[PDB]
Amino acid sequence: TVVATAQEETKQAPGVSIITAEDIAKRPPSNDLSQIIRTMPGVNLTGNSSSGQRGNNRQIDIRGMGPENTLILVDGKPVSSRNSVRYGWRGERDSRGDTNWVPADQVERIEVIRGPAAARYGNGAAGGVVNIITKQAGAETHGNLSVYSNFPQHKAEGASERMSFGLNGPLTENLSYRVYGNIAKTDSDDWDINAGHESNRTGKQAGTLPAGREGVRNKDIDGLLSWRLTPEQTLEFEAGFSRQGNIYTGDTQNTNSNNYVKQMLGHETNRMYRETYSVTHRGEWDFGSSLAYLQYEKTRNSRINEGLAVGTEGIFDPNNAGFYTATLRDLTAHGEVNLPLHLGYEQTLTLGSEWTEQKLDDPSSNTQNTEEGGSIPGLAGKNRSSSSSARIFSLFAEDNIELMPGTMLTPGLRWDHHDIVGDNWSPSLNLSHALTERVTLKAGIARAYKAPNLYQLNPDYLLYSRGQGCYGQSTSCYLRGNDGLKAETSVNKELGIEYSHDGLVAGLTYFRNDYKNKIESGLSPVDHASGGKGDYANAAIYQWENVPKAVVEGLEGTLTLPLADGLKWSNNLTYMLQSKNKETGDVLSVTPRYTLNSMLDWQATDDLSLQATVTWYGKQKPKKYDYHGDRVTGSANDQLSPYAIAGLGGTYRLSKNLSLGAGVDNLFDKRLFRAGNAQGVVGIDGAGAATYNEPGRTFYTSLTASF
Repeated sequence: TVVATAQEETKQAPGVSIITAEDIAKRPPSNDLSQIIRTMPGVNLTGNSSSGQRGNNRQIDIRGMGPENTLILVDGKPVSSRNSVRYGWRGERDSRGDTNWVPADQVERIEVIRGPAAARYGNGAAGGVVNIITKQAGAETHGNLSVYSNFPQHKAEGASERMSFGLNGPLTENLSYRVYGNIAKTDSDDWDINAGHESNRTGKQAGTLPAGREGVRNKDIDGLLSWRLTPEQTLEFEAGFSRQGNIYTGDTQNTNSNNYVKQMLGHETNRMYRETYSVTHRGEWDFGSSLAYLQYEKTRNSRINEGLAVGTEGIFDPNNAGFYTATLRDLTAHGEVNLPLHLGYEQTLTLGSEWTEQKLDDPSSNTQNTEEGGSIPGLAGKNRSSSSSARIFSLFAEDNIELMPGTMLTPGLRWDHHDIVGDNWSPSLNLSHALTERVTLKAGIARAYKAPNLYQLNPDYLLYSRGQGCYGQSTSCYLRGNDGLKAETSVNKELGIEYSHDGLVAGLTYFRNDYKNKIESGLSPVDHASGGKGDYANAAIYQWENVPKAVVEGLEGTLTLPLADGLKWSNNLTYMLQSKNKETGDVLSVTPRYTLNSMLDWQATDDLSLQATVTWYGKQKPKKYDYHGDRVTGSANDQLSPYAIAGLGGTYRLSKNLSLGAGVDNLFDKRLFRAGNAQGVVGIDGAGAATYNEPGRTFYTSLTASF
């Protein structure tokens, strides 16, 4: 018996779930993998912002920490592409997230690491980590061709189709390849899907609509070559090219319109190019193991020009038609060695480092002039730089120690130096303790780290308001980036007990995060500008600021029953006890109060597999207060009732080479419609928690040819 690395040991911690390729095949998503990831315990499909802005662009949220705090990996390497899309006043981004980069049918598995076992992954892992692992080459040449198509009951809702392929195996003696390609379309919902369901709209804004889901068109291709240089050294080269164009269906920040909007309904209004290049060295040695990689990610965000303020705010700019391009260049270097240490206790020490650079060039975001609200000393009113960057060097040590058989202790320390923010120390401890052969106690506590994002950190990043979004006042203000921000830290702990024997599993876990210095728009003026025009002159100057304390707290439960040899009933239950910003007393992240996922899995024959699913969501309650900090009144208090979603499907194995699947999601056709943002603006009432579309009954087919 030799001990696994701390990285691998802590994948059995209470806060880890694994989604397999088999799981994905039985219950396939339309396109974005968030659809299947979201059904793990402690995981929500949530908007980026509590405002409800861009509220249909829902993403993976871990334990109510918000999708910003979900670090997404592909084959262990970070995806930062959504950082090319401007972060607004309310933490809103016009971005679908980073779970759409890999086609579902070329995924081997997905590792969902929540809470204390995630902290080790460093910057961005305060909520957790989602690591998408691709299917890799073997010793024979293998390959596949996978098609999926779905069929909404209601034609106003967007259909999806998808075709992908894999091919891999040995070219020469030392040389092997793996390639995948993928073509996909999730159509947008129709412009008027939410008509009849919208928030009350008056005057100039009469006839406006909050938008349904934005469509997407994917083109993805990857190529990996794996070169066995010696018996102890493998070198991998990998390139990836992914293109995502939208299909625009009327989405604007505040759900207002103009004719430039109406004109672009059904068109491409944003397109994302992601280019990835990585070189990876793996060593298998007499003493242990080695892994080192370099990844360069180039993200290009091309979209139609919008305004930052004054009623060109968050909508296509009719005076400045055309597109701009923001470019993100993200370079990540990593090295580590793994050391089985024999004497004393048989443990495994991991020693490593990491370096990252992020360069952002965004010509649209830093362009707010100071004509109206007055000039701000130290900030040029015009021609401010597009460019921003930050760097983080990291050291770490982790040790996985068998204290005595059945008991493992996993301490780890990560140190990080951010070139602007300064140093961070992230202590880590996870452990597992067998109480009997059937029952285990597992605990964890660690301090995760999230660096400020480049919009929050940039003193050239300026937003302006005539008064509507100003906290504690109704007169005009500025919101300014702040390069002396502290980084966010979160002390995340979990305690879990689990019974496990002959496929019966019963478990319960408690979690709590003490979330420190969450970066958010300031509450009090730190200055006032000078000059400007009329009543707007001498605007208050707010900054991006660190919120002292926030908390989330809840329970994750699991119950898996073997009803018969070919029949399994799997259940998870998550219950949210707290999610609060302790400064404003407001909500941190809007999640269902609970989520109960149930699956009935029947191996009906050798070649036939049938599945039933039910998911019960609890109540959703919106923000209590507006941008001013004042108590919200009217339909901005609206809450979503609890509801369920049921599904059925199967897979038929024609042979070892061909499988087909069919089924239906949302069997009882429960639909919800986006009515607006949380709170209103002039002419447009709020909609509270009614900020997204739940799709109705949707039939599906799939076919996988493989060898």
